Amino acid sequence: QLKMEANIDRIKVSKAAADLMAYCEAHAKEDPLLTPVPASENPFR
Amino acid sequence: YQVITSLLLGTLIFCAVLGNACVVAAIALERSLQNVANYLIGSLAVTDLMVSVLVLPMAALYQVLNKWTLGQVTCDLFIALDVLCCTSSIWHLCAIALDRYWAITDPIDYVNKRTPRRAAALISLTWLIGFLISIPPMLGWPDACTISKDHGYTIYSTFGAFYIPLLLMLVLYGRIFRAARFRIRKKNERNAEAKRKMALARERKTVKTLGIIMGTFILCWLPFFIVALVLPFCESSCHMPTLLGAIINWLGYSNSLLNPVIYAYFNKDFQNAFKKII
Amino acid sequence: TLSAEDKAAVERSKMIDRNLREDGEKAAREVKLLLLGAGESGKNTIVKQMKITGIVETHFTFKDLHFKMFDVGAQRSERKKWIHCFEGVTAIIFCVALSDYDLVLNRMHASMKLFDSICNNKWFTDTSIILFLNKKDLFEEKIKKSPLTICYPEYAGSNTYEEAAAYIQCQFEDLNKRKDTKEIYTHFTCSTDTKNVQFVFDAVTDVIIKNNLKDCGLF
Amino acid sequence: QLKNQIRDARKACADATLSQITNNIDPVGRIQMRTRRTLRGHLAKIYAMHWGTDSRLLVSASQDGKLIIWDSYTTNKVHAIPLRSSWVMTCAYAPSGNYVACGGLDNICSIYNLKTREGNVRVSRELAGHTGYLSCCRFLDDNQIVTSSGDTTCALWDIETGQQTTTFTGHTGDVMSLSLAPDTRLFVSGACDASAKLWDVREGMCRQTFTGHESDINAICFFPNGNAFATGSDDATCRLFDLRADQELMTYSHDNIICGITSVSFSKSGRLLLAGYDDFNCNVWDALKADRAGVLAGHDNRVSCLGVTDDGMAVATGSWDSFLKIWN
Amino acid sequence: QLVESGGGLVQPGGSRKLSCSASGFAFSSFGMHWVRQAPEKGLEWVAYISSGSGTIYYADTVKGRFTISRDDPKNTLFLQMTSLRSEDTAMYYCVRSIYYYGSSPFDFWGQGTTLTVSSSDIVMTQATSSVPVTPGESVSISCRSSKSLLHSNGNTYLYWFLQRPGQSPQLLIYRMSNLASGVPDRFSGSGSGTAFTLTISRLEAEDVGVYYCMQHLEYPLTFGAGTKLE
Ligand SMILES: CC(C)CCC[C@@H](C)[C@H]1CC[C@H]2[C@@H]3CC=C4C[C@@H](O)CC[C@]4(C)[C@H]3CC[C@]12C
Ligand SMILES: CC(C)CCC[C@@H](C)[C@H]1CC[C@H]2[C@@H]3CC=C4C[C@@H](O)CC[C@]4(C)[C@H]3CC[C@]12C
Ligand SMILES: CC(C)CCC[C@@H](C)[C@H]1CC[C@H]2[C@@H]3CC=C4C[C@@H](O)CC[C@]4(C)[C@H]3CC[C@]12C
Ligand SMILES: CC(C)CCC[C@@H](C)[C@H]1CC[C@H]2[C@@H]3CC=C4C[C@@H](O)CC[C@]4(C)[C@H]3CC[C@]12C
Ligand SMILES: CC(C)CCC[C@@H](C)[C@H]1CC[C@H]2[C@@H]3CC=C4C[C@@H](O)CC[C@]4(C)[C@H]3CC[C@]12C
Ligand SMILES: O=C(CCCN1CCN2c3cccc4[nH]cc(c34)C[C@@H]2C1)c1ccc(F)cc1
Ligand SMILES: CCCCCCCCCCCCCCCC(=O)O
Ligand SMILES: CCCCCCCCCCCCCCCC(=O)O
Repeated sequence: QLKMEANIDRIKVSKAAADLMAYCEAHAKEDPLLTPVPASENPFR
Repeated sequence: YQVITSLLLGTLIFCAVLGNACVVAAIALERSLQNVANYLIGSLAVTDLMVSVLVLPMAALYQVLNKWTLGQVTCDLFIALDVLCCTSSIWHLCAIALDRYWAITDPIDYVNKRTPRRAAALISLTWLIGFLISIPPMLGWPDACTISKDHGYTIYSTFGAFYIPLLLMLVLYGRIFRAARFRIRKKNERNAEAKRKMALARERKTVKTLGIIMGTFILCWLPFFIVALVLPFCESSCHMPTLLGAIINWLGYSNSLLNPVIYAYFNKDFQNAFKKII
Repeated sequence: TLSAEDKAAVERSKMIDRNLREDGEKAAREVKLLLLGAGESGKNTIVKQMKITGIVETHFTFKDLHFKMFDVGAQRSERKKWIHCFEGVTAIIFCVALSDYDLVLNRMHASMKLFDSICNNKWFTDTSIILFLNKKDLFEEKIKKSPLTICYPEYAGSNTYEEAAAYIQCQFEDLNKRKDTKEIYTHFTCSTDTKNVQFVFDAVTDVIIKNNLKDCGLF
Repeated sequence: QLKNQIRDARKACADATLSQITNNIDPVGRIQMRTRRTLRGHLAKIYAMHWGTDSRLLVSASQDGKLIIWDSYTTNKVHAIPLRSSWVMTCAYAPSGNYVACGGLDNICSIYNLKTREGNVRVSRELAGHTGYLSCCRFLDDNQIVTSSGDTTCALWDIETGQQTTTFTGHTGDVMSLSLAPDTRLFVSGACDASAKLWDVREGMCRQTFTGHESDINAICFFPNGNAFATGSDDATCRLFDLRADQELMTYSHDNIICGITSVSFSKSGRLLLAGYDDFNCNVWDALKADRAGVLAGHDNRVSCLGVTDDGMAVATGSWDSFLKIWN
Repeated sequence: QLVESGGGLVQPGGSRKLSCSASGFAFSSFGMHWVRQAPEKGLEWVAYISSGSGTIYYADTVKGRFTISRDDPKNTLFLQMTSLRSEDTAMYYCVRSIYYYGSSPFDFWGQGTTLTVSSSDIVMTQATSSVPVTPGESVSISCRSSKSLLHSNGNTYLYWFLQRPGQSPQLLIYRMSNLASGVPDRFSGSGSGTAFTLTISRLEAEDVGVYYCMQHLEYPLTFGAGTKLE
């Protein structure tokens, strides 16, 4: 199985880091846990 | 005189209140302590706390003032509360001893039938006996507050309060001792020597525990009831001083704070819970 | 809860809770026993006498007491990843064959190693162990036919059943490191049916009584 | 010899670690959560729990022989399913909510139908064929499910036929966890051999292997984007791996934390990483800053399972204490 | 399936006991309702008993005169009656119901039995009594309520039922937006506040019947006047 893993087009680590950071930043407003949603619209309050 | 004794009594009352309050809080807060034996222990702690809250301050005020200033109605209320609460506290120890006897001498009942309803029934019976012994004198029986000295009433109350539970506790703990001793007694020489030493250590531990319990109870409650039983039939010639009477009366009250110590603070589970909460 | 169809949901939840509590109150009064031992240790005999592909559960009643026995040797997997699931069992039953000298993987040494590993396990610090030594009849012929020194070169006793069995029992019982915390019950299996169940019941009763005494602060 | 070639290939792509690039990003700050709901009713240790797709219903499995579907809003119990075997180790919720699956020390996986005409939950299929204990299972569709077992192999099962159509092999140790990719085309598993392997569902063959853990891997979860995943092991460290880079980015660990991870999960955006520990406390880690942003200490025995709602409104935690807590 | 029994000729002031037998489903877990239909009028709810007999309700027209009981072991339901009045003549139907998140109450109706005797509530209004229809056309039915059915939790407790000629009512839409299992996709329902509507696309002869609306916001349950399609 080592033969198949050794012939894959690996990418730069820095580019993957930048892509992950960009994805995280884009959905920064989609996390109620990260930014506590006001109690007025929170369904559990 | 007044200041020193008042401070001593206040410190004693504070310690008695705190000891029972901490036990009650630990039983109510932690969840691993919820079991039949701990329910009885918590009931005993509640009874002791009620004693320390409703009874001891008035008794201390009477002792320091040496006279009753709250009126005869308050005297009757205080005497009724004293009798009821002290009888309940005394009978709680007997209930705990009976529960331990059932647990040790009957494992099938322990597994298949032991439920909190047993503890509830025992607690109900203790208060029933307390009410039965405390109600009579206020029902159909001036400068000082004193309990009735009727020949029949005093003997009846003492027998129902101390002697019967004392005998029951003695019998139950003798059976506990016999059962525990029977269970304990039931290059290669090193293992046998270690086994013998461990058996001896366990026997010593059992003896120490039983002696602690029995001696504490006896020294706490025995003298006062002997005094109460003797004086009515011999007060015409008794010359006991006030100091001895006060010491004997306050010895019984001291049982309210030694009971929580022995039953909770000497238990590994209770101290582990206390350490976990803090 | 204010609206309709919500109070009915609350009632359904209350009924579910009642049923769950009723079911739980019944299992709490049942003794759980863990069964261990190699495939050739003779475990099947114990189940056969009691009754007369993963975990196997056996249920039986003896003298008004309910027992549940779980067999874990059916499935071959990493023991340390699932052994903790049995934490809290009343006792552990271990099976060993006295005549287990037929093959070298040495099977007796493997059984001793397994017993040492299970007994000193962290999850079973306070759990007692019941040890069953089976195949005594076959061992009686084996000792005469073959010497016990084959498995224990340091053995110096006579080549007799009474000494060989005692030596094996002493060797097995010496593996535990926490004798002050737990006790080991050893029994030689017999053809008659009643001895095994009676011994198990006696061991369980003794364990329960000793635990109760420890809780009271006497033991 | 190919191992040296793989090492040479991977070492050349690590020009800068994700820690250096993240130095410019501002910290996430402090995150604190409180318990709004306490789900009680279980009487034994709880081992597995899974949020439903609606983000309101969840299913939890306990070793008392019962798995309960909970209404996270009103806390009402919707169904109580009596199991044939009480030794459960995992449970799952179908994406459509029509079926529920569970398994454990038994070498079979049971699937239950919730929309029966009779109104009572009934057994739909029993997926037998494994030899070791079932470890994890996750539904792909109403007719496909992937299961993990202690036999060191994973299999894909067709519920209608009732047999495993494909078998996944290659792990040396027992497989402890399994996670499906967002598109369901790929899935990853963790094993006792301390290595993580990525498997192709369509072709049924391993594409990549990851290593670095010093002990058994207990949990695994994909990053929301699907290009990376995190693992939890007994090392008391969380390691994040990127599929395209085929190399570790960083490890989250602390000197104080003994008795390492038991569960792992990600937030909706993936900024923060939630992991369950044997210290019965859940620690929230910053996926980028690699810092502990909070601690959900609300249990007494151990954190066995936890999960974040697909909506991301709240996170639920399970424990051996037999109670579930929902945090936000 | 559900089968009711106990009908026949009764005299005013007498007593009668209806019985219903259930099989093929977990009767114990389903709540039972009694609904009666007059020979030439609409539906009228009678009584309801929850699962486990923990809750019981009666209508004012029959409160104190009737009694409802369950025998779960036998999957049987009973409805005792006393002091029967002239208006008690109606066809009585047994209805199956269950209440949990996502459930569909009133999803099944029994065949019913005939009873013959000699001699602040929310009001549901249907504007149209009869509507001529032809195959292939799209038809809409309107409904209105005297009180708002939109509860604070967000649920709108509106139910739609279709009673084909000679057949018992069958659930069509529950909570104003959910189609019952087995209902063709053509049926659709929408509304808000106090006004609600039902729409049918590509109507066919199989849709002939009377459509009844119901409200489950609070007791007593009230049915609409009903709209006939032909
Ligand atoms: C006279 C009053 C007001 C002050 C004293 C009250 C309290 C503090 C006293 C009363 C009895 C005392 C305990 C009596 C017996 C023991 C057992 C010994 O092995 C450790 C100390 C310990 C536990 C003592 C500590 C203090 C103690 C609890
Ligand atoms: C008279 C003086 C001493 C005040 C004493 C008040 C006592 C009776 C009060 C104080 C705290 C109370 C307890 C506090 C907590 C609980 C837990 C609840 O689930 C059952 C009741 C129970 C156990 C309460 C019963 C009465 C209680 C023990
Ligand atoms: C899990 C459930 C079943 C355990 C229930 C334990 C019950 C029996 C315990 C818990 C608290 C106890 C009560 C606590 C305090 C009081 C006040 C006292 O003046 C009379 C006794 C009474 C009323 C106790 C009787 C038994 C009691 C009610
Ligand atoms: C009201 C207060 C002052 C009374 C307290 C007195 C206590 C400390 C006395 C009363 C009875 C005594 C015990 C009585 C019997 C034994 C058995 C012996 O083998 C070891 C000592 C031991 C265990 C004694 C230790 C102290 C003891 C517990
Ligand atoms: C070891 C502790 C916790 C319990 C025993 C304490 C007892 C023996 C001591 C503590 C202080 C003592 C009291 C102190 C002062 C007086 C005032 C005097 O005019 C009468 C006796 C009396 C009331 C004493 C009787 C016994 C007494 C109550
Ligand atoms: O008046 C008093 C009360 C004295 C202490 N009480 C006297 C009577 N006794 C009992 C009598 C019959 C049955 C019984 N059961 C249980 C008890 C008891 C305990 C209780 C104790 C007083 C006198 C001087 C002071 F300084 C403070 C109070
Ligand atoms: C002078 C009077 C003193 C009275 C002291 C009473 C102490 C009672 C303590 C009860 C603690 C109960 C804690 C419950 C907490 C919870 O579960 O929410
Ligand atoms: C002043 C003393 C009051 C005592 C009140 C005791 C309240 C006990 C509550 C639990 C009761 C449980 C049922 C017990 C039935 C029985 O065994 O009689």
